[PDB]
Amino acid sequence: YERRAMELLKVSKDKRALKFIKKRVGTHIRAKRKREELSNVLAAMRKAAAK
Amino acid sequence: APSRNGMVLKPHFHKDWQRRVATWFNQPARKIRRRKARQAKARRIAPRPASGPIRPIVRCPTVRYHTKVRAGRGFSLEELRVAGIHKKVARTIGISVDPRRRNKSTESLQANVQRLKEYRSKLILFPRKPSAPKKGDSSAEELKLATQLTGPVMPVRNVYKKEKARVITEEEKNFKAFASLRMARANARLFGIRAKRAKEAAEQDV
Amino acid sequence: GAYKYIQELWRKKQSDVMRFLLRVRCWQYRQLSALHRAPRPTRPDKARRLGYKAKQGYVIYRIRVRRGGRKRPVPKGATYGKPVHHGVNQLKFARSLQSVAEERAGRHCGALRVLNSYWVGEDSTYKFFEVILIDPFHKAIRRNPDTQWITKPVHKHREMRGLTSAGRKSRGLGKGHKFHHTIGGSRRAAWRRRNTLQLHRYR
Amino acid sequence: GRVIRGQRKGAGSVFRAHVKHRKGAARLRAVDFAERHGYIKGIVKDIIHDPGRGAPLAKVVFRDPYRFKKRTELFIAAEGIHTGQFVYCGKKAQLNIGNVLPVGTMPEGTIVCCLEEKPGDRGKLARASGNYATVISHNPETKKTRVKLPSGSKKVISSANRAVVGVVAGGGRIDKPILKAGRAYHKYKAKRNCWPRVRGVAMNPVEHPFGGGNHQHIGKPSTIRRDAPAGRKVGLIAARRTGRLRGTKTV
Amino acid sequence: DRQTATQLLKLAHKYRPETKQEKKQRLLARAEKKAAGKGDVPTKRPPVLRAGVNTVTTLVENKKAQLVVIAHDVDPIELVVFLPALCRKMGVPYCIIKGKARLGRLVHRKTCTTVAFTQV
RNA sequence: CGCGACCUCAGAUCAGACGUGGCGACCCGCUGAAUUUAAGCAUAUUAGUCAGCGGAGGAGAAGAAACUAACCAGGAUUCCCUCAGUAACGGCGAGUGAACAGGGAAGAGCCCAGCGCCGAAUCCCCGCCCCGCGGCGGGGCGCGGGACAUGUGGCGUACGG
RNA sequence: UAGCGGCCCCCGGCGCGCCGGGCCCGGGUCUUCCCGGAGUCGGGUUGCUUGGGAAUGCAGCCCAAAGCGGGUGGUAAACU
RNA sequence: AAAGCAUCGCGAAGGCCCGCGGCGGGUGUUGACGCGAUGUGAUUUCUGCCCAGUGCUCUGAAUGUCAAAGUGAAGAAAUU
Ligand SMILES: [K+]
Ligand SMILES: [K+]
Ligand SMILES: [K+]
Ligand SMILES: [K+]
Ligand SMILES: [K+]
Ligand SMILES: [Mg+2]
Ligand SMILES: [Mg+2]
Ligand SMILES: [Mg+2]
Ligand SMILES: [Mg+2]
Ligand SMILES: [Mg+2]
Ligand SMILES: [Mg+2]
Ligand SMILES: [Mg+2]
Ligand SMILES: [Mg+2]
Ligand SMILES: [Mg+2]
Ligand SMILES: [Mg+2]
Ligand SMILES: [Mg+2]
Ligand SMILES: [Mg+2]
Ligand SMILES: [Mg+2]
Ligand SMILES: [Mg+2]
Ligand SMILES: [Mg+2]
Ligand SMILES: [Mg+2]
Ligand SMILES: [Mg+2]
Ligand SMILES: [Mg+2]
Ligand SMILES: [Mg+2]
Ligand SMILES: [Mg+2]
Ligand SMILES: [Mg+2]
Ligand SMILES: [Mg+2]
Ligand SMILES: [Mg+2]
Ligand SMILES: [Mg+2]
Ligand SMILES: [Mg+2]
Ligand SMILES: [Mg+2]
Ligand SMILES: [Mg+2]
Ligand SMILES: [Mg+2]
Ligand SMILES: [Mg+2]
Ligand SMILES: [Mg+2]
Ligand SMILES: [Mg+2]
Ligand SMILES: [Mg+2]
Ligand SMILES: [Mg+2]
Ligand SMILES: [Mg+2]
Ligand SMILES: [Mg+2]
Ligand SMILES: [Mg+2]
Ligand SMILES: [Mg+2]
Ligand SMILES: [Mg+2]
Ligand SMILES: [Mg+2]
Ligand SMILES: [Mg+2]
Ligand SMILES: [Mg+2]
Repeated sequence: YERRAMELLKVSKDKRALKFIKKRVGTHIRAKRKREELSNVLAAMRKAAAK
Repeated sequence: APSRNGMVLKPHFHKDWQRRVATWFNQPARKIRRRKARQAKARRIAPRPASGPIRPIVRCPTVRYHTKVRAGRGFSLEELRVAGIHKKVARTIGISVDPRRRNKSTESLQANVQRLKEYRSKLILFPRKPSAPKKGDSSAEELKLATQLTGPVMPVRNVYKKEKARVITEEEKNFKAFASLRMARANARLFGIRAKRAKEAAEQDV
Repeated sequence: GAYKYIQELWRKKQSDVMRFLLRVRCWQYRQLSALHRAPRPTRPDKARRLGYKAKQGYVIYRIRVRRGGRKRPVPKGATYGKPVHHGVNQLKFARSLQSVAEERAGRHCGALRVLNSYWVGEDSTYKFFEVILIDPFHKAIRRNPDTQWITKPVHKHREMRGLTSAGRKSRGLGKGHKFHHTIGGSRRAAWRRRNTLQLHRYR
Repeated sequence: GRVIRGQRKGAGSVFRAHVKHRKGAARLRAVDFAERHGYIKGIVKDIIHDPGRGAPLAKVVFRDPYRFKKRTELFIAAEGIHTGQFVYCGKKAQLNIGNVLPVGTMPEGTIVCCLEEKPGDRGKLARASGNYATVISHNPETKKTRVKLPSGSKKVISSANRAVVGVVAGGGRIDKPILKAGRAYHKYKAKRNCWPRVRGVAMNPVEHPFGGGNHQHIGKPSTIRRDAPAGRKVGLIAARRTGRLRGTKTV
Repeated sequence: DRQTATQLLKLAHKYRPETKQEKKQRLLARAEKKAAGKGDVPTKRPPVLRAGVNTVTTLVENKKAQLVVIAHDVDPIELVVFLPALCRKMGVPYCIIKGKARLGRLVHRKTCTTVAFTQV
């Protein structure tokens, strides 16, 4: 589920990623924290790819 | 069936209550048994106080009882730290310790810190070895003064400060108590919607 | 140390590494008997945090329990009552399958004391638990003051009286507004106190 | 109501089969190396009556391939076999009455009996007296064979399924009118407790859906749904049609 | 491979942990001999292998392990499945060898998940 | 081929131990009705009660906050008085129904895993001798055995260390 | 029967009295380091339960965590 | 009841039935000349018309209805 969420975040479907993670992890507050840290690893991957 | 004027009553007697009825015929026997245990414990622990270790002053919570104080479970770690008593040592010398309690205000902390210090002066400490005393109370102090202190140790009493009569000033006569309460309630009730509106106009103007 | 990593790895149960290990283990456990003594704890980290020690007198038993609810065992689904009590399916047991697993291990080994149990795998029909058992008469157990408590007779069949971690979870114990049902020690204790008519001598 | 007669039968009890004097399980020889790659010879030592069964059974003795020991096998007797006759079982056995061959090696139109439903099940199809199966076609690519069963159904089976060449002995048994209730009594006394049969309309409502009435009558359609619960599923279960079957059988 | 592992065990044999009986000999001898002269001689504890996954894991994290050898047949494999990656991250060389029982024989035990060199 | 190590298993009338069954007033874990009330009756009530099953002890269970509160705050559990037939639940019908504060009885606090450091510093069994000595053991010894690095023990646990 | 009545025998805790023995540092200040229990919490849904009422507790199934996090704050939800 | 007659289901991953449960058990040491379910009631001679109703059964290209899960859209989210 963390992989599909990252796929949605990569197409910039942030709303869809949040609605997906909420169904999987449960609460809205747990969903934001998860989505946020998955954004960081995607951002981390972009930096590594650039370098 | 109701008859004429009466109260509508709903007695809670629809279960097998007769099977669970606690009678109190052993109440005199229970009181005797508790008394003998108290006396037996006091003889065993003499000359230590019969009631038990000293308890702190605490203020009862809620608006119904915050005007009264009572005995707490035990002295907080901050109170013992200020008084200079190690938390492990406090139990042996008859001081109750409650690590859960936290001191929100300094008035309560100083009240119990003073209580601990005044207790420490009143304490007579027998040496572990009667022949050899190190830092214990004086032989004379132990020989005569030591006796079992009955009743709570340093009972916690509600102290009321007397306020002498005085001339009423002009300001006090002009103070509107009713309007101060009525406006204070409205200020608290409308504080948020006022912060919203005042903020809302801020970006409206800017 | 190593245990912290094993603890973190076991939290990643849908990772590729752990998905493989759980599946291959669950297949293996499905090929054994319902009650089977394990040579050693499958999860050394989880075992020792639950009370296990690598010393003689501690044993592990793997228990397999069927998953699902509790069908009402009435003949032909007839309950002979009012419609409120006509339910036969969609009924749930009051205790957990982990509690049932401890009860099975405890009943089989009546000479041992159930300490705790932990999950090790599941499939559609079975859940696998590893119960830590202690032999209360081994000298390594009786001569250790930290474990001398389990040797006392009051701790006989803790799993059958709801005193293990898994067992006590179903009792409704706890502190606070939520756990008012069991003020006094148990739901039965609270009910007795609240339904007992206190008739004093002077009324 | 109470539990109806059809529902009591499943509990076993008085409805269990009478197997005291039955001679054994009439089955083919267990498949092994010899009957996979060549053939094995056996001799018919006796042809015996099995109580409750209209078909005779044949005691056939084969040598054991791996141990010095004789193996006795109880076969369904193909009509025409006689005591002292050698019968051969295997892939390389010849097409003779009483021989056992895989249906793959049989030519199309072969008449067989005691045919395996699955490869190695030792014979399940066309075992009653006077019944047989016909080999229709083969599919050498898929290793499959089409057969026609006594009911008229056509079934696709593996070509490794073995069968006995010929028809089951004892045919024509149903031609004789039983005539007497006593002959029917003796017939089922060797089978199971299923006779005589009381009509449901002659019972009371408590014990059959058709019971009751001031006249004897079903009162409800006899045709009943396939999903009807046990205790209700009586009469014509899932009938596609009812009435004198006029013309030919369809599908 | 076979010849490297044989070479690895040849060096690791020189740093096998003292048996309890061997340690007792060392002690009585050290206690009695140092009693005659000056007892206070801590000197240097000689280098020795470090065994156990917990002991090795801390050594890797502190970068105190010069070489880590892990058995390939640890079960459950969770006990060491992180170890090759951890050694790579801290930049300490690690080798997987055949047989936890082979490692256990070094430390006079039945098995051993891993051993580590710190000093030689 | 074989010889070894480990792992996972198995057998024994193997050496030494342990469980079973009873009683069941009170206690713990399950399961669990209907009579009855509702002037009928199905939710409700009876009732988480009777019956059924399992497990204990002289008590049991509970228990040192993932607590209560919203105050100038209290401070493990259990029991009593009160809260209170109340807040609340309810064909909002019949009926049902706690808690917190307050006053008392009693009062007691703690230990691991983890995280680290200490040369496994730890434990069980066996043999011998010396002493208290109905087996309770203390120590000494043994190039005795085993457990144990898939982690024993000392220190340390949210009050910090 | 009464009696801080007598005598005899047995049993147990305490009180001081060599030993068989073991065991033996603590507190404060400062700097630095360390710090936590997962198919669990939580979410959905089902059934039971509760005074707990847009769900008090329990269990099944499915989903399935985090670490300035997590739980609670008696009306569902977002923000603070 | 009965022989006789007729109808119905089923080729075993099956029909019919049992069972709280184990894909446990009966038929079944069985296999359509068999098992299971009904009606009628030996033989003789016949068994007409009705498929509108109610059953049962077949069919599912496709329209009309049709739950949970899922998918979409709006919303801060619940939710719609
Ligand atoms: K009828
Ligand atoms: K749930
Ligand atoms: K069957
Ligand atoms: K019609
Ligand atoms: K019709
Ligand atoms: Mg008191
Ligand atoms: Mg062992
Ligand atoms: Mg009933
Ligand atoms: Mg229950
Ligand atoms: Mg207890
Ligand atoms: Mg307890
Ligand atoms: Mg409670
Ligand atoms: Mg009451
Ligand atoms: Mg009936
Ligand atoms: Mg009969
Ligand atoms: Mg008939
Ligand atoms: Mg009849
Ligand atoms: Mg009649
Ligand atoms: Mg009927
Ligand atoms: Mg008639
Ligand atoms: Mg009729
Ligand atoms: Mg009519
Ligand atoms: Mg023996
Ligand atoms: Mg018993
Ligand atoms: Mg009595
Ligand atoms: Mg009534
Ligand atoms: Mg009446
Ligand atoms: Mg009535
Ligand atoms: Mg109830
Ligand atoms: Mg009862
Ligand atoms: Mg007893
Ligand atoms: Mg008690
Ligand atoms: Mg705590
Ligand atoms: Mg309280
Ligand atoms: Mg009142
Ligand atoms: Mg409710
Ligand atoms: Mg009630
Ligand atoms: Mg209170
Ligand atoms: Mg440790
Ligand atoms: Mg007298
Ligand atoms: Mg918080
Ligand atoms: Mg809030
Ligand atoms: Mg006729
Ligand atoms: Mg008819
Ligand atoms: Mg007609
Ligand atoms: Mg016409």
